[PDB]
Amino acid sequence: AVKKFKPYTPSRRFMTVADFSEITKTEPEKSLVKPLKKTGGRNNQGRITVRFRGGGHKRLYRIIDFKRWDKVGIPAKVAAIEYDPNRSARIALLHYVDGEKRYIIAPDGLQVGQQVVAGPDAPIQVGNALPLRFIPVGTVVHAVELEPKKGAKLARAAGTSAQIQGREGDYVILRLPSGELRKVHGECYATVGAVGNADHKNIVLGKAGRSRWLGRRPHVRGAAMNPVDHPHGGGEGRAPRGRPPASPWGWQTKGLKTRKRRKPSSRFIIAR
Amino acid sequence: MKRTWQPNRRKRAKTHGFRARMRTPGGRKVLKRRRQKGRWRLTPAVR
RNA sequence: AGCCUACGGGCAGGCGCCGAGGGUAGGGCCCGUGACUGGGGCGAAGUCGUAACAAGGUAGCUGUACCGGAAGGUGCGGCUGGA
RNA sequence: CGCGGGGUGGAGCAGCCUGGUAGCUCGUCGGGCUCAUAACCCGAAGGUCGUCGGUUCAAAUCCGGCCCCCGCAACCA
RNA sequence: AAUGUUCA
RNA sequence: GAGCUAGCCCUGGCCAGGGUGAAGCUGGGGUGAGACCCAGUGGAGGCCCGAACCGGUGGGGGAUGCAAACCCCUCGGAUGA
RNA sequence: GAAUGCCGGCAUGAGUAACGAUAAAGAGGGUGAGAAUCCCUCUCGCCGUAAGCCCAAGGGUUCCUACGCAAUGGUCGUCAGCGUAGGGUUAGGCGGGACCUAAGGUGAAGCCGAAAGGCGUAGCCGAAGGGCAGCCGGUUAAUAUUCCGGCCCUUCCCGCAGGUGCGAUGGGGGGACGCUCUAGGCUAGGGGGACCGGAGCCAUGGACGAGCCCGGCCAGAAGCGCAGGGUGGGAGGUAGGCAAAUCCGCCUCCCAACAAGCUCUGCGUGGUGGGGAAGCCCGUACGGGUGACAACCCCCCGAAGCCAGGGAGCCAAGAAAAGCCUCUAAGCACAACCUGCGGGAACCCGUACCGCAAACCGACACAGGUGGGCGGGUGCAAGAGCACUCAGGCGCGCGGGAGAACCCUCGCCAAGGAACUCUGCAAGUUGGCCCCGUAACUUCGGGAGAAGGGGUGCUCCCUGGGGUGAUGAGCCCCGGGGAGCCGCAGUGAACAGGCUCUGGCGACUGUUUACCAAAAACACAGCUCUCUGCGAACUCGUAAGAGGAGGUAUAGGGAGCGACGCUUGCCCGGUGCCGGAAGGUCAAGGGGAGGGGUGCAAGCCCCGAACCGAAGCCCCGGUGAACGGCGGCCGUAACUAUAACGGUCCUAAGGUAGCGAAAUUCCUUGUCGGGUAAGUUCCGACCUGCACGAAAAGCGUAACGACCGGAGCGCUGUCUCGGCGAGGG
RNA sequence: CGAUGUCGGCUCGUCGCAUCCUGGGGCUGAAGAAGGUCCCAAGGGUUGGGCUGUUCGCCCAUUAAAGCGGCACGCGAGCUG
Ligand SMILES: [Mg+2]
Ligand SMILES: [Mg+2]
Ligand SMILES: [Mg+2]
Ligand SMILES: [Mg+2]
Ligand SMILES: [Mg+2]
Ligand SMILES: [Mg+2]
Ligand SMILES: [Mg+2]
Ligand SMILES: [Mg+2]
Ligand SMILES: [Mg+2]
Ligand SMILES: [Mg+2]
Ligand SMILES: [Mg+2]
Ligand SMILES: [Mg+2]
Ligand SMILES: [Mg+2]
Ligand SMILES: [Mg+2]
Ligand SMILES: [Mg+2]
Ligand SMILES: [Mg+2]
Ligand SMILES: [Mg+2]
Ligand SMILES: [Mg+2]
Ligand SMILES: [Mg+2]
Ligand SMILES: [Mg+2]
Ligand SMILES: [Mg+2]
Ligand SMILES: [Mg+2]
Ligand SMILES: [Mg+2]
Ligand SMILES: [Mg+2]
Ligand SMILES: [Mg+2]
Ligand SMILES: [Mg+2]
Ligand SMILES: [Mg+2]
Ligand SMILES: [Mg+2]
Ligand SMILES: [Mg+2]
Ligand SMILES: [Mg+2]
Ligand SMILES: [Mg+2]
Ligand SMILES: [Mg+2]
Ligand SMILES: [Mg+2]
Ligand SMILES: [Mg+2]
Ligand SMILES: [Mg+2]
Ligand SMILES: [Mg+2]
Ligand SMILES: [Mg+2]
Ligand SMILES: [Mg+2]
Ligand SMILES: [Mg+2]
Ligand SMILES: [Mg+2]
Ligand SMILES: [Mg+2]
Ligand SMILES: [Mg+2]
Ligand SMILES: [Mg+2]
Ligand SMILES: [Mg+2]
Ligand SMILES: [Mg+2]
Ligand SMILES: [Mg+2]
Ligand SMILES: [Mg+2]
Ligand SMILES: [Mg+2]
Ligand SMILES: [Mg+2]
Ligand SMILES: [Mg+2]
Ligand SMILES: [Mg+2]
Ligand SMILES: [Mg+2]
Ligand SMILES: [Mg+2]
Ligand SMILES: [Mg+2]
Ligand SMILES: [Mg+2]
Ligand SMILES: [Mg+2]
Ligand SMILES: [Mg+2]
Ligand SMILES: [Mg+2]
Ligand SMILES: [Mg+2]
Ligand SMILES: [Mg+2]
Ligand SMILES: [Mg+2]
Ligand SMILES: [Mg+2]
Ligand SMILES: [Mg+2]
Ligand SMILES: [Mg+2]
Ligand SMILES: [Mg+2]
Ligand SMILES: [Mg+2]
Ligand SMILES: [Mg+2]
Ligand SMILES: [Mg+2]
Ligand SMILES: [Mg+2]
Ligand SMILES: [Mg+2]
Ligand SMILES: [Mg+2]
Ligand SMILES: [Mg+2]
Ligand SMILES: [Mg+2]
Ligand SMILES: [Mg+2]
Ligand SMILES: [Mg+2]
Ligand SMILES: [Mg+2]
Ligand SMILES: [Mg+2]
Ligand SMILES: [Mg+2]
Ligand SMILES: [Mg+2]
Ligand SMILES: [Mg+2]
Ligand SMILES: [Mg+2]
Ligand SMILES: [Mg+2]
Ligand SMILES: [Mg+2]
Ligand SMILES: [Mg+2]
Ligand SMILES: [Mg+2]
Ligand SMILES: [Mg+2]
Ligand SMILES: [Mg+2]
Ligand SMILES: [Mg+2]
Ligand SMILES: [Mg+2]
Ligand SMILES: [Mg+2]
Ligand SMILES: [Mg+2]
Ligand SMILES: [Mg+2]
Ligand SMILES: [Mg+2]
Ligand SMILES: [Mg+2]
Ligand SMILES: [Mg+2]
Ligand SMILES: [Mg+2]
Ligand SMILES: [Mg+2]
Ligand SMILES: [Mg+2]
Ligand SMILES: [Mg+2]
Ligand SMILES: [Mg+2]
Ligand SMILES: [Mg+2]
Ligand SMILES: [Mg+2]
Ligand SMILES: [Mg+2]
Ligand SMILES: [Mg+2]
Ligand SMILES: [Mg+2]
Ligand SMILES: [Mg+2]
Ligand SMILES: [Mg+2]
Ligand SMILES: [Mg+2]
Ligand SMILES: [Mg+2]
Ligand SMILES: [Mg+2]
Ligand SMILES: [Mg+2]
Ligand SMILES: [Mg+2]
Ligand SMILES: [Mg+2]
Ligand SMILES: [Mg+2]
Ligand SMILES: [Mg+2]
Ligand SMILES: [Mg+2]
Ligand SMILES: [Mg+2]
Ligand SMILES: [Mg+2]
Ligand SMILES: [Mg+2]
Ligand SMILES: [Mg+2]
Ligand SMILES: [Mg+2]
Ligand SMILES: [Mg+2]
Ligand SMILES: [Mg+2]
Ligand SMILES: [Mg+2]
Ligand SMILES: [Mg+2]
Ligand SMILES: [Mg+2]
Ligand SMILES: [Mg+2]
Ligand SMILES: [Mg+2]
Ligand SMILES: [Mg+2]
Ligand SMILES: [Mg+2]
Ligand SMILES: [Mg+2]
Ligand SMILES: [Mg+2]
Ligand SMILES: [Mg+2]
Ligand SMILES: [Mg+2]
Ligand SMILES: [Mg+2]
Ligand SMILES: [Mg+2]
Ligand SMILES: [Mg+2]
Ligand SMILES: [Mg+2]
Ligand SMILES: [Mg+2]
Ligand SMILES: [Mg+2]
Ligand SMILES: [Mg+2]
Ligand SMILES: [Mg+2]
Ligand SMILES: [Mg+2]
Ligand SMILES: [Mg+2]
Ligand SMILES: [Mg+2]
Ligand SMILES: [Mg+2]
Ligand SMILES: [Mg+2]
Ligand SMILES: [Mg+2]
Ligand SMILES: [Mg+2]
Ligand SMILES: [Mg+2]
Ligand SMILES: [Mg+2]
Ligand SMILES: [Mg+2]
Ligand SMILES: [Mg+2]
Ligand SMILES: [Mg+2]
Ligand SMILES: [Mg+2]
Ligand SMILES: [Mg+2]
Ligand SMILES: [Mg+2]
Ligand SMILES: [Mg+2]
Ligand SMILES: [Mg+2]
Ligand SMILES: [Mg+2]
Ligand SMILES: [Mg+2]
Ligand SMILES: [Mg+2]
Ligand SMILES: [Mg+2]
Ligand SMILES: [Mg+2]
Ligand SMILES: [Mg+2]
Ligand SMILES: [Mg+2]
Ligand SMILES: [Mg+2]
Ligand SMILES: [Mg+2]
Ligand SMILES: [Mg+2]
Ligand SMILES: [Mg+2]
Ligand SMILES: [Mg+2]
Ligand SMILES: [Mg+2]
Ligand SMILES: [Mg+2]
Ligand SMILES: [Mg+2]
Ligand SMILES: [Mg+2]
Ligand SMILES: [Mg+2]
Ligand SMILES: [Mg+2]
Ligand SMILES: [Mg+2]
Ligand SMILES: [Mg+2]
Ligand SMILES: [Mg+2]
Ligand SMILES: [Mg+2]
Ligand SMILES: [Mg+2]
Ligand SMILES: [Mg+2]
Ligand SMILES: [Mg+2]
Ligand SMILES: [Mg+2]
Ligand SMILES: [Mg+2]
Ligand SMILES: [Mg+2]
Ligand SMILES: [Mg+2]
Ligand SMILES: [Mg+2]
Ligand SMILES: [Mg+2]
Ligand SMILES: [Mg+2]
Ligand SMILES: [Mg+2]
Ligand SMILES: [Mg+2]
Repeated sequence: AVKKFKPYTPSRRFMTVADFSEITKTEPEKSLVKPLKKTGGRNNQGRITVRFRGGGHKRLYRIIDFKRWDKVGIPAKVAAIEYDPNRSARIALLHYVDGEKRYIIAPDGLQVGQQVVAGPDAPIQVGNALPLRFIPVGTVVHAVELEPKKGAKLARAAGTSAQIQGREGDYVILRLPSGELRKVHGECYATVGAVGNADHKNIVLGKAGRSRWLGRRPHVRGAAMNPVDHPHGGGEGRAPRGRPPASPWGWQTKGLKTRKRRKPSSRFIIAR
Repeated sequence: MKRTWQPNRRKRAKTHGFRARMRTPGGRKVLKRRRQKGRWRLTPAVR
């Protein structure tokens, strides 16, 4: 239900806004254990590391429950679907029968007023978390942990999802969103189902102002610089790079792989 | 137009203050040299 | 401010609305013409190739899509106006 | 004017570097196949090597001088 | 495994 | 040495006055149900004209100047990067 | 005797330029030795969303008063922001600190680093932010929300009096938050008034009249009244709020669903306190007295301000901690906490003055720059614009003459209107509001203020809506209709688009070379390639560590192209990148065939070939939205001409689509056609592209542009071709 | 080279003659007019536009003529850029 605008002014006929119908009447956030002061910054102690960062609207970091093994066997009731400006996906407010209030990365199809649980039993239903060794092979899963007892770290973006291909001893083969086949331990929890907000890929920023609102500064091309500032820079009008394309630091940016060859995690990867 | 000197008691006392000099070896050597030379004002006068 | 034959009237005259036409400006239809360009019809004996009619020597035709000096070729699907 | 590459049968290319013998394709001529042409098959002719010289016993081949053709360069104020 | 100028 | 300047961080402030009338709502129309069409309502946008404000397009003057970047006329933006 | 030598002094230009905005001065009197320049008075000119008031930064004696003018003041100066001396800045309520946290800084624990030192959860510091109890008048020459007067508050400490289990830096709530648009009632502010209060006035032809002119408020506890914000109330169970709670949270019933009720603001009213014009008389450098027993009332407009944490829409999703309430634990229930009343205690710093400027920043009394609040009245539709003008403040610290050239700024002009010139550069036309009326084209929004027009003042009469008013008079907004008057001219002055046609480039709003370039350059949404499995890739750092990111392939880094429509062809021979457990080579190392130097000797010391030896290179493949490249010579068609066609050489392949004398074309003002009287420019075509061409993108495209080129219309001193006048020199 | 500002235009001229015109003259294949060529002569005059930065040049309408050249390819302490 992607929202479109009329061409009453330029940069609007193409501007696109995501559908906010899934967001229930819960515009304000929660507290006691919820958004904390988010320290916005574009650099480390001193100089800038990640270039072209800054500006952007002010935000509050919604603390999410990535390690859902803290309340094993305890049910929960989905009471709301909120907006998180720090993530591409939607968050969900949970009210455990136990008494706590934590946010889970709202998966796709998860509606308000639904029971959810995490643990060994944990019936196979959208939103439930189980160890990978318990989930049936061929089911879509998200929020997978890399190593056990380290929190959810894989397939947690808008619309992303992983699939179980098979088991091997204490490890299970997972088809990550990038198509890479990975061996993940069986004790790593993972929330079954997709993530949702698949329309996030169809959104169109429209104008540069929307990019500035998101905190993305105008990226300057290397060819539009000087040789002191970039390897492609310099030369007379529109030089065709005159050399293999490279980054401002020298390393090439066209097919040059940069993964550490001698890595202990190499014997766990099967695909690209 | 706007010139380079825009007085500020706060900035002047924090950037050229006596405590700031003692915090770094550079400022310490600055005070050392000024003492050796016999300066009447080892640090900028701030009221 | 005039003239009158019956004058709380008329005439001449003055002002106003409309008003043919002229001017200004901008649209709509049609007609002629225009360097150049597109394909078309016709034109006894010009060049290149063989597409089709006999399984025309790759069955032919067709809608579409792409490519090719050119007929045309190929892909997808359809037809018997073929076996 | 300058720099470097080429002038070879009728057409297009080698052969030059390391001198002795000029080959490839097309084309032309004669004869085959066809009813006739093309295609194809069998034989053969065809070259003052741009020219003027000199080095050698000897020059397409090596060295000079001119006649053409091809490309590059002709900037600074 | 191509082709057969024009009219009768 | 970032009391100028460039960028970023935290915290505050400012932007007179006019227009254009997007979405959405309500009613009516339409259909088997819709799409959709009319009004009325509604006030969106790096929207429009134009002050404060931020600039610096073209001309003139200034040239041991008012000024080691100025003054006059004109000009761009002016709820947004 | 020279070095554009150094330091100092004095010459020249020279009594020349200038004397710092063209807002403006004139006169009488006084002081004084000396007044254009100091003081007073009268006339005149200027500002007035300021050139007027109030804070903040900065400045530091500049403020007041007395006595002075050698120097500072662009002249004088009796004057001063200058010298000498004296005086002057009063706080529990204003601001900051004995309160809080943010960026950030620091930093016990801890980590890192040759040393210096770097990082770092807790805590600490860290302020126009949070929290927090004062309003109105009088006084000095100089201080006031500080002193005084009135009224009203806040902390503590000690007591009594009544209640409750009190009780923590601990748990919970709360504090607490975006942008835009708005509702109801108020208040600030302002307009009017036949009502009220006033010293006075009849001028010059008329006016004793609802005549003229001035003024008709401020604050104010409880108690009221009017708006408005917050807030559901009980009974059970509970595993969570890192110990425990009656508190919070989660379930299950019963009543509210409402502001009904509790508190909490704002505003009127209120015991009472204060102020009170214009004019005249005075002596000031200025204020005093009277005016006064002042009166202190009624309408209308009305905020951007208040009730505030109000409401609604939207996406980009909008600080923390303390104060505050509540809950319980240690310990203690002789303690303690809440309320009322008494008595008592309440510190440290600033307070003068300038403060859009002569006191700050610019070496200067510099036409420059400098944050926040108030910023009135009338009219022009509106308004912080414009013109004039309250309050208030100035005439800019050299003047007096004259009426040349010439210069700046400004006005007007016969006839012609771009003939000027690189170009209509400049200047001129137009110009606001209301109503008609608007084309090709298009992304259906636009283009559109298209273009081109008409009305615009004043008077009289008739008539329709509202708002405050009781369904009414008035008062304030909006209209409509008909008669008439004047002038050359009715947004009668000031503020206020010239317009169209057609190309190049760029999609567009934006950004940049402060101090010569604002663009076709950069950026931009969007497309594509590539890398990156999370201790990610990349980046800063020797490291620790941090950013990425408290993000996870719809995410993040790099690169190119730059909306959008249609597209983006061939070559992997070379370079790069990617994939290849084969093979060649390949250093340290293993390894010892064999040899050497010394010893009488065991020995010790050297070299040292086979063979095993990674990366890398060679080798084998892929990959162009990777770096790059994408032919030559001949002949041919039944008029010529050209070549659909063929031959041959080479290459890795031999530029297709779409454009083309173009931001690209040397020859070149190529050749035709159009605009013109005439056109090296411009526009449309031809194609012979020296030397376009497909993401250093190609061909187009509505809209957009202080970009660049051409044309036309309207208009004009640009010009023929000058002339006159105004002010500043 | 411890500086001689270099194109073109505007303003201001001035000079040379081997003269565009006007004045005088001689031949002519000069009947006359109108021409051709040559000699003497500069006193004076030698237009306005379109294109281009132009000098130059090509056109438009004329003219008695629409001359050539020097003066730092005259002239920027005169201007334009
Ligand atoms: Mg809390
Ligand atoms: Mg830090
Ligand atoms: Mg630091
Ligand atoms: Mg870019
Ligand atoms: Mg550059
Ligand atoms: Mg640098
Ligand atoms: Mg650098
Ligand atoms: Mg480089
Ligand atoms: Mg450069
Ligand atoms: Mg180039
Ligand atoms: Mg380059
Ligand atoms: Mg009668
Ligand atoms: Mg056939
Ligand atoms: Mg067939
Ligand atoms: Mg066939
Ligand atoms: Mg094919
Ligand atoms: Mg088929
Ligand atoms: Mg050859
Ligand atoms: Mg050869
Ligand atoms: Mg034969
Ligand atoms: Mg040079
Ligand atoms: Mg050079
Ligand atoms: Mg044939
Ligand atoms: Mg700064
Ligand atoms: Mg700063
Ligand atoms: Mg508005
Ligand atoms: Mg509507
Ligand atoms: Mg609006
Ligand atoms: Mg705007
Ligand atoms: Mg605009
Ligand atoms: Mg504007
Ligand atoms: Mg303001
Ligand atoms: Mg500024
Ligand atoms: Mg700028
Ligand atoms: Mg300017
Ligand atoms: Mg410009
Ligand atoms: Mg200028
Ligand atoms: Mg000058
Ligand atoms: Mg404009
Ligand atoms: Mg604007
Ligand atoms: Mg000497
Ligand atoms: Mg000397
Ligand atoms: Mg000198
Ligand atoms: Mg000298
Ligand atoms: Mg002298
Ligand atoms: Mg004199
Ligand atoms: Mg002189
Ligand atoms: Mg003089
Ligand atoms: Mg003078
Ligand atoms: Mg002055
Ligand atoms: Mg006297
Ligand atoms: Mg301050
Ligand atoms: Mg101060
Ligand atoms: Mg003093
Ligand atoms: Mg004084
Ligand atoms: Mg005195
Ligand atoms: Mg003096
Ligand atoms: Mg003295
Ligand atoms: Mg003096
Ligand atoms: Mg001075
Ligand atoms: Mg005296
Ligand atoms: Mg003094
Ligand atoms: Mg104390
Ligand atoms: Mg504090
Ligand atoms: Mg604290
Ligand atoms: Mg603190
Ligand atoms: Mg901190
Ligand atoms: Mg140490
Ligand atoms: Mg540190
Ligand atoms: Mg810290
Ligand atoms: Mg403190
Ligand atoms: Mg504070
Ligand atoms: Mg505060
Ligand atoms: Mg206070
Ligand atoms: Mg005072
Ligand atoms: Mg007071
Ligand atoms: Mg008091
Ligand atoms: Mg208690
Ligand atoms: Mg307490
Ligand atoms: Mg009032
Ligand atoms: Mg009144
Ligand atoms: Mg009265
Ligand atoms: Mg009288
Ligand atoms: Mg009041
Ligand atoms: Mg309850
Ligand atoms: Mg507990
Ligand atoms: Mg209610
Ligand atoms: Mg009151
Ligand atoms: Mg009250
Ligand atoms: Mg009084
Ligand atoms: Mg008085
Ligand atoms: Mg609200
Ligand atoms: Mg909090
Ligand atoms: Mg604390
Ligand atoms: Mg409370
Ligand atoms: Mg103390
Ligand atoms: Mg004071
Ligand atoms: Mg004060
Ligand atoms: Mg101010
Ligand atoms: Mg000043
Ligand atoms: Mg100053
Ligand atoms: Mg000073
Ligand atoms: Mg000073
Ligand atoms: Mg002055
Ligand atoms: Mg100014
Ligand atoms: Mg300002
Ligand atoms: Mg106002
Ligand atoms: Mg006003
Ligand atoms: Mg009027
Ligand atoms: Mg008004
Ligand atoms: Mg107006
Ligand atoms: Mg205001
Ligand atoms: Mg004004
Ligand atoms: Mg006054
Ligand atoms: Mg005239
Ligand atoms: Mg006239
Ligand atoms: Mg005209
Ligand atoms: Mg002209
Ligand atoms: Mg013209
Ligand atoms: Mg001319
Ligand atoms: Mg021109
Ligand atoms: Mg032009
Ligand atoms: Mg102009
Ligand atoms: Mg006018
Ligand atoms: Mg238009
Ligand atoms: Mg147009
Ligand atoms: Mg329209
Ligand atoms: Mg109009
Ligand atoms: Mg009138
Ligand atoms: Mg009212
Ligand atoms: Mg009413
Ligand atoms: Mg009229
Ligand atoms: Mg106007
Ligand atoms: Mg144009
Ligand atoms: Mg062009
Ligand atoms: Mg642009
Ligand atoms: Mg384009
Ligand atoms: Mg722009
Ligand atoms: Mg610049
Ligand atoms: Mg510069
Ligand atoms: Mg400029
Ligand atoms: Mg610009
Ligand atoms: Mg695109
Ligand atoms: Mg660093
Ligand atoms: Mg490093
Ligand atoms: Mg990190
Ligand atoms: Mg992070
Ligand atoms: Mg990416
Ligand atoms: Mg990216
Ligand atoms: Mg580009
Ligand atoms: Mg299109
Ligand atoms: Mg390509
Ligand atoms: Mg290749
Ligand atoms: Mg390769
Ligand atoms: Mg290969
Ligand atoms: Mg490799
Ligand atoms: Mg070895
Ligand atoms: Mg060894
Ligand atoms: Mg190897
Ligand atoms: Mg022929
Ligand atoms: Mg061929
Ligand atoms: Mg091709
Ligand atoms: Mg062409
Ligand atoms: Mg070209
Ligand atoms: Mg023509
Ligand atoms: Mg032409
Ligand atoms: Mg053309
Ligand atoms: Mg190109
Ligand atoms: Mg390319
Ligand atoms: Mg482009
Ligand atoms: Mg194009
Ligand atoms: Mg266009
Ligand atoms: Mg522009
Ligand atoms: Mg355009
Ligand atoms: Mg003139
Ligand atoms: Mg004159
Ligand atoms: Mg004058
Ligand atoms: Mg020189
Ligand atoms: Mg010299
Ligand atoms: Mg002569
Ligand atoms: Mg003659
Ligand atoms: Mg004669
Ligand atoms: Mg004759
Ligand atoms: Mg003669
Ligand atoms: Mg020349
Ligand atoms: Mg001459
Ligand atoms: Mg010359
Ligand atoms: Mg010259
Ligand atoms: Mg000059
Ligand atoms: Mg010049
Ligand atoms: Mg000179
Ligand atoms: Mg130039
Ligand atoms: Mg210029």
